[PDB]
Amino acid sequence: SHSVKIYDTCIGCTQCVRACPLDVLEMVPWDGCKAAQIASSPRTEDCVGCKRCETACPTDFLSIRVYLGAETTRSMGLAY
Amino acid sequence: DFANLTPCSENPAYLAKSKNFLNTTNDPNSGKIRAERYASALCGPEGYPHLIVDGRFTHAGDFLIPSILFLYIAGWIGWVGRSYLIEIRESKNPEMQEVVINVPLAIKKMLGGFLWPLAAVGEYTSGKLVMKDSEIPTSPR
Amino acid sequence: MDGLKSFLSTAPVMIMALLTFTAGILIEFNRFYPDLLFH
Amino acid sequence: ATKFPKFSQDLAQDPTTRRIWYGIATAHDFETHDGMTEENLYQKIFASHFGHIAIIFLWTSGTLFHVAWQGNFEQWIKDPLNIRPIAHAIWDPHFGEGAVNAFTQAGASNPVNIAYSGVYHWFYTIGMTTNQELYSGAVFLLVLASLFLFAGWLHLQPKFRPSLAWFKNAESRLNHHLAGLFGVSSLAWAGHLVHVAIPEARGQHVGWDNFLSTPPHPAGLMPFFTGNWGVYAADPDTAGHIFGTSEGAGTAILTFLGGFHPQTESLWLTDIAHHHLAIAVIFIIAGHMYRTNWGIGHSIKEILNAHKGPLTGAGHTNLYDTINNSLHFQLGLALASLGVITSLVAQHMYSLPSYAFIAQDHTTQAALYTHHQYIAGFLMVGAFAHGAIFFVRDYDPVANKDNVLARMLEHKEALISHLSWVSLFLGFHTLGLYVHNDVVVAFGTPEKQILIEPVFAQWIQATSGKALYGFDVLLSNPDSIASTTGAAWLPGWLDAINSGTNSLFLTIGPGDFLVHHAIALGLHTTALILIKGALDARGSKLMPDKKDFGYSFPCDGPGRGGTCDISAWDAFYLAMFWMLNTLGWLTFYWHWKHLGVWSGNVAQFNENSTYLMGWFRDYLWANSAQLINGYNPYGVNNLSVWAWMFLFGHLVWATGFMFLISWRGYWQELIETIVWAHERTPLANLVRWKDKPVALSIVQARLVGLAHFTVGYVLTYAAFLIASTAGKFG
Amino acid sequence: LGTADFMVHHIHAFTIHVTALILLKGVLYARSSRLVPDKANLGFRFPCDGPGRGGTCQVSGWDHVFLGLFWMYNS
Amino acid sequence: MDGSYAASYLPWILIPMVGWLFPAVTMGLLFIHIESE
Amino acid sequence: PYQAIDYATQLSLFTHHMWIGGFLIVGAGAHGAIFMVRDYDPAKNVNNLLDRMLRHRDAIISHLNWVCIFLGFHS
Amino acid sequence: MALSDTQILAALVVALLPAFLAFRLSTELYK
Amino acid sequence: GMAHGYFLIGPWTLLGPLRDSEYQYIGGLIGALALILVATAALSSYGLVTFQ
Amino acid sequence: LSGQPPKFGGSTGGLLSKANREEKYAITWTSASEQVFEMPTGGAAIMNEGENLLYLARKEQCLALGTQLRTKFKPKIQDYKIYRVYPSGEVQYLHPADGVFPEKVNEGREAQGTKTRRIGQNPEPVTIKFSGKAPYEV
Ligand code: CLA
Ligand code: CLA
Ligand code: CLA
Ligand code: CLA
Ligand code: CLA
Ligand SMILES: CC1=C(/C=C/C(C)=C\C=C\C(C)=C\C=C\C=C(C)\C=C\C=C(C)/C=C/C2=C(C)C(=O)CCC2(C)C)C(C)(C)CCC1
Ligand code: SF4
Ligand code: SF4
Ligand code: SF4
Repeated sequence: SHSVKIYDTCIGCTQCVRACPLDVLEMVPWDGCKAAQIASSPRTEDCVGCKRCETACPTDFLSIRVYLGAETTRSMGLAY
Repeated sequence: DFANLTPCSENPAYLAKSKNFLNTTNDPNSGKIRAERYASALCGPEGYPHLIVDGRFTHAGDFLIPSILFLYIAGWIGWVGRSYLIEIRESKNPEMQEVVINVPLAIKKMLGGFLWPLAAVGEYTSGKLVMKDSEIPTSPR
Repeated sequence: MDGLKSFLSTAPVMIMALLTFTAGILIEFNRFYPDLLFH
Repeated sequence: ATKFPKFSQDLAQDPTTRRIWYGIATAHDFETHDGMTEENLYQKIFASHFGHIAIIFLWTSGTLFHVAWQGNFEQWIKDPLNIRPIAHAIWDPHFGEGAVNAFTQAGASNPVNIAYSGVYHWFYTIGMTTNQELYSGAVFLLVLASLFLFAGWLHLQPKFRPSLAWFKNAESRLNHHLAGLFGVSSLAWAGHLVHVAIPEARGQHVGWDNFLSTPPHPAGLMPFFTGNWGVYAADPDTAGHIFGTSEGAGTAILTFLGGFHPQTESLWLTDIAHHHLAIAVIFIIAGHMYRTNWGIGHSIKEILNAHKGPLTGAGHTNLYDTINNSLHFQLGLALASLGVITSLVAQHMYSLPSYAFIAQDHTTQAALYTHHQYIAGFLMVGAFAHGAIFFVRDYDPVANKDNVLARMLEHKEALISHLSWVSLFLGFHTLGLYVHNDVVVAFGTPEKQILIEPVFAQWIQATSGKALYGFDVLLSNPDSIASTTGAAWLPGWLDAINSGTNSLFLTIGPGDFLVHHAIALGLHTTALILIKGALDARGSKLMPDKKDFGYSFPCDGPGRGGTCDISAWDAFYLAMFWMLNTLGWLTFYWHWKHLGVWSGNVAQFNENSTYLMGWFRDYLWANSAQLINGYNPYGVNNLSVWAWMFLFGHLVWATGFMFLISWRGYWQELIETIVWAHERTPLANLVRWKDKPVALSIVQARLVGLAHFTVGYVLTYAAFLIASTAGKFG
Repeated sequence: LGTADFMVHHIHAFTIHVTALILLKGVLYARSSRLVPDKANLGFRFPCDGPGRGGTCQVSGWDHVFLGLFWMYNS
Repeated sequence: MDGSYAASYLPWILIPMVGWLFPAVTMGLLFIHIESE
Repeated sequence: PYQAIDYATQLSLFTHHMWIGGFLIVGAGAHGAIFMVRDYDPAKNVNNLLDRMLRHRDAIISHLNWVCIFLGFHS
Repeated sequence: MALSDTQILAALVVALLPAFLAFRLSTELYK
Repeated sequence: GMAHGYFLIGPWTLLGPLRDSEYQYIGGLIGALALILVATAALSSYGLVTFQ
Repeated sequence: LSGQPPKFGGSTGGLLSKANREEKYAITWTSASEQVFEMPTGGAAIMNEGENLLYLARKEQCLALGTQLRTKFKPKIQDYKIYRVYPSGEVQYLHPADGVFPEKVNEGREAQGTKTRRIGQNPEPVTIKFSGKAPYEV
């Protein structure tokens, strides 16, 4: 299972969740930005690691980070 | 001293081959002019001119005159490309001036590049040639 | 006509203008003064 | 679920075939095993050292055993210039009657392989003359491998497991390796040379049965203990001495003669014995420098902390706490120092051979130079690769604050861009002058070539004594203070440097100038990938958190413009091609220059190496002729295995292009059709895989394609190097 | 036509079939695959879908044309 | 395949043992080891 | 006339028209895949030849994968 | 001159001593 | 096994290295006998792995 | 999980042996009209009027359909439920987890993966060499 970490530089423009193809990410309430929301990763067991969230992140450097960890059936994306 | 080399006027392998030099251009005596010009060089065992680049002024035309002629022109190309790039970055749209050349600004810079060594010395003294290293975008180490 | 001048002032056209002029210098120097290995 | 691999819980529950592949490649990365402590890291490393040492001893024993058993060593020493040395016997049931008759060579009664490692010249020079001595050496090295295999098991036992402070004792290890492993072993080797090798060179059999009875010198050890050391140099071997006999032999055990023995065309064994004894005294003195347990000596931390100036800030502060804590710094220092000296072994054994009649065995000196340069090419790249592993893992910016390591990171943009400058400055011109020389030779005007005499390196040949170039400087000038000092090397050195029948200081021309600049382009650009691999290992502007991802990771995704080959492992991977390309350039230069030197046609190299077509035609096309006719429709010869290996290495090198050009998710989607095909095929779907078939990972086939590239590079050239040299001289 | 003409024609039959294999798989799996099921939204000419699922390097239909050009050169 | 060296019967049996019997045992034992629970 | 004895012309005309034809075949696999990404509408493609080609891609490719391995081993 | 049959066979019996000690080291390093 | 063993001597009988000696059928048998021995070892190692 | 399957002629891209051994994935949505949708396993199928039940091999294939069901139709299907189906009969309901689509912020959702520091404020690997933990873990 990979690790998806969300850092405090989040602006809450929800682009990582919309770029997510595996329903890993969701928006939770937060107080550290103007949009008052931070990305969260409650479902990293379904994380394939394809880093579409990191492409969609507009902040510098990144507010979301995917670290490729142990490979399972779900993370290797196998239909077999 | 180059005892392993010989002058091409006294090199016997050059002398048997300079009489068969091919004409490179439309002049029918191009190879004979090349036979006279290459005779003053230093030739090896098979009569080809071996250039000497160590710094001797006897062989200054081998490397030093090509060095002075290159570094003047290459310093000219580098300076007028640098001076154009500084001039266009103060405009409203500095990006379009590189893909669409401001040609009268380019000719004005290029003709002024004949005094690039006195200009590069002056910009080095003024500090505008070299930027401070703490004022530069830097990698996160 | 003004936009044709901008097309002639594009980076592809002007580098083809410069390299033709540069090759124009070097060919015409090596045609009247060929075979210069040294000075 | 699976117990393989036992050192990684992240890999143990991998359901795919990636578990098997990554279990192999993470096996020796002991730092990242689960539950690994610091002291058990060093203890597993220490026993792995003992296992590796005994594999070296078993490899030398197998070399010694097969020469004694299936070789012609006693037949070879009676005519070393004519008899081909036999490596071992061929036993291949695939051989037809053509290949049996082709490989029944070197006076043997069976198909054999000709030795090109040079061990015959090595064994004959160090006194071995019988197959019984080589057999006794092989059995002893079996016993010596047993004493090191048992010691690794013993030092893994909890009674004899060494503590972490013992592994951190740098002063005790440096004192014992210099005075002992470097010093006593060089003193013992000088002891072997004066007792065994020098008398066996002079026709006197000295063995274990009689070395206590006869002395190496008639004067004994009394001139050693009384300070009259010149007795051991009196009466040397003259120029008419024949190796292995007493005719023309002297009595001196330690001479200082300089150049070469005349018949063997190698160094005098008395010079070799005197060299080893002299460096043994210096190494034993050097192994008394550091403070271990008696107060006197140096503290390495104290030297590094004191060595600081105004231009480097903190200087070498806390480098002792950096090197002694980082195994990758120690490994990268060790691989670089071995990488320098293995190149130095290559550049000195061809120019100063030491083994008898090895300067006439041309295929051996070809194979010896190329092997040591290719090993040194590996050791240099892995030194910088482990320099990058140190920066990813073991580097602390807090403890190394403002020292010489952090200031390399601080100006790393100036380091990489100037290495980028030197590579471009060299490569625009070295390629620029070759392509000029190719075109003007093609256009019928080879006198229009830009040919530069390498005056600066010809001058150094003059300052060592070569008066061929007419420079009167230092040793070429007989009237200088360096020439007139009365050095005893000088009559022997000046004779060897001016004979021209050796490879000591070869005459260099414009072809030699141009290919050293390709070599300089090759060394700088390979370094440029490697320093940039080392200093962008922690991070860069495209990937600041690269140290979080580790050393060897695939990428950072296609976002931020794309991040292919962004890891520091990938700059190891890119520099491997450049190292092979550099080693391709220098070994082509070594082989073609020596092919003209050995054949006498030095004008073949000197007038065709200035342009790349002469490299292509007179070297690659011309010398491959007897290679590719190793087999043909009209039969075979002894170059049939090299012809097959030449085409084998072409196949392995081209197969690596598949893993480097075609990439993963093409093949993963291809396997998914193959997986579907197996699942829906009756009588075959009853057979099911336990590990799911997946494509090789992104890092993996970059390694696998590189391994095919490197194995394909080496087996191609070693076939071409040997068959062109043994087809011409062997 | 002899034995050498038999062998080289089957080489030609082999290398055309691989060039047919790479290009037809690039047409059929242009929209989707078991690896990346939404390649139609990613486009015709995209690099990948990241290092995930083991690595989805060169999954696009452009990259089969990229690999088919080598095999056309080889054929 | 012949041999004038002593113990020429030893490459008669060691070549098909190192060639066949050593990999079929080792890769046999490795296949059980790397695929066991 | 006199083409067949000019061995240069016979070798060059075969080779140039081989290479032109091979390049255009690879472009068929290109614009086949560009159609599938861009212009393939599944609403008007139900149970026709193109929909059914997409419905047995693993049948087509894996047999094409097999015949490439067969031909590569047997040529 | 040449080695004997009993010399080659003795070397193989001696070679069982590194064969057994490498087996002990390999199983110790695996632990 | 009877089906697979029966045709397996065929390739080495007619195309093997012993096909032009007096031991053509012997060398075809030993080729297929040693193939079945690897084949039953491939079965039994599979069954130890797959069903454990 | 009730629902008639969509009218599909069959494909080779669908369920392999993983579906009846490890897990499979079911997507359930309600359609207003009988419409044509592109199957994520290759081919085109027809939505039934009312509830549809489609079993897919991967969670990505269900979400590639759910992305298509939400943006490639003139009435948007924004009620699709995605399940994980096990061979033992137990069904784990996956998407959307709280009944609200995850791009919209919902209360009662707890933050996972948040670290309350920057990505450049991660600790060095030298400080954690033999703890076994990554710089993003501890
Ligand atoms: C006129 C602008 C200019 C100048 C003054 C610089 C200056 C620098 N370059 Mg260069 N460079 C430029 C153009 C320029 N470059 C462009 C266009 C590119 C893309 C090809 C690069 C790519 C580049 C590389 C890859 C490298 C350098 C490096 C360097 C340094 C070494 C000098 C050198 O010859 O490098 C060699 C430069 C080249 C081979 C490229 C030159 C390209 C042309 C010939 C320059 C002029 C083109 C421009 C259109 C002129 C505009 C005219 C104006 C009137 C419109 C120096 C700091 C090196 C470095 O960092 O070392 C410290 C290095 O590694 N540069
Ligand atoms: C005098 C005492 C002594 C000696 C003889 C050594 C010797 C050894 N120790 Mg040790 N050590 C000592 C005490 C000693 N130790 C002390 C007290 C410490 C504790 C602080 C250690 C702690 C220590 C550790 C932690 C380890 C070693 C290791 C080693 C081995 C080095 C690897 C090897 O094969 O070397 C071979 C080296 C040589 C033959 C000489 C150097 C060769 C260089 C590269 C150049 C020679 C060039 C020359 C031309 C070559 C000729 C070749 C010929 C074919 C032509 C070696 C057997 C390592 C090992 O492998 O453990 C088993 C290991 O990691 N030692
Ligand atoms: C023959 C093949 C070859 C060539 C010439 C290049 C060229 C170069 N390599 Mg290398 N490279 C190669 C193979 C090659 N490489 C392969 C097989 C690998 C393994 C993947 C790499 C790996 C690699 C890396 C990893 C690095 C290099 C670097 C570079 C530069 C080295 C400096 C130099 O010599 O520049 C001078 C020479 C050239 C640029 C050669 C080209 C000269 C051309 C012919 C003339 C200019 C043409 C002009 C632009 C107009 C073209 C017109 C045309 C469009 C019609 C340069 C771009 C380094 C780099 O870029 O840093 C500086 C770098 O870091 N290369
Ligand atoms: C590591 C050194 C080494 C190498 C590479 C060779 C290579 C060879 N041996 Mg061997 N041999 C060696 C050691 C070596 N031997 C030792 C020291 C002995 C003396 C006991 C023997 C005894 C021997 C016999 C009697 C025979 C061979 C034969 C041969 C050939 C075929 C292989 C075979 O049947 O092996 C059989 C070998 C053995 C049964 C014993 C060898 C035991 C060694 C020490 C194991 C080495 C393991 C190694 C160091 C670990 C690294 C592995 C790594 C790559 C993963 C081949 C030329 C045959 C031959 O001559 O064919 C014509 C043959 O009949 N060898
Ligand atoms: C000479 C180099 C080479 C070789 C050997 C391969 C091999 C392969 N390519 Mg190819 N390929 C290459 C370069 C090469 N490629 C490069 C340069 C590229 C990058 C653009 C690609 C990209 C690529 C693609 C994109 C495709 C292939 C495919 C394939 C396969 C062709 C079908 C097949 O199985 O044939 C049979 C196998 C061979 C002809 C290989 C030689 C086998 C020998 C004769 C067997 C010898 C017996 C064996 C070694 C005994 C074992 C001994 C034991 C000790 C191990 C095969 C695995 C295609 C594929 O997999 O489709 C099925 C595919 O689609 N290739
Ligand atoms: C009482 C005593 C002293 C007297 C000692 C006397 C009276 C004799 C000493 C003899 C000795 C200590 C001999 C040492 C021999 C060591 C050897 C032989 C080691 C060899 C190691 C290797 C690794 C070689 C491998 C190889 C072999 C096997 C080959 O066959 C060729 C290939 C090669 C690789 C070279 C002294 C005065 C000191 C001081 C006070 C103590
Ligand atoms: S890597 Fe892909 S699946 Fe994982 S969180 Fe990022 S976008 Fe979602
Ligand atoms: S990580 Fe990026 S995409 Fe996700 S909420 Fe923060 S800023 Fe938006
Ligand atoms: S390695 Fe492949 S998947 Fe990863 S970023 Fe590069 S192209 Fe994309």
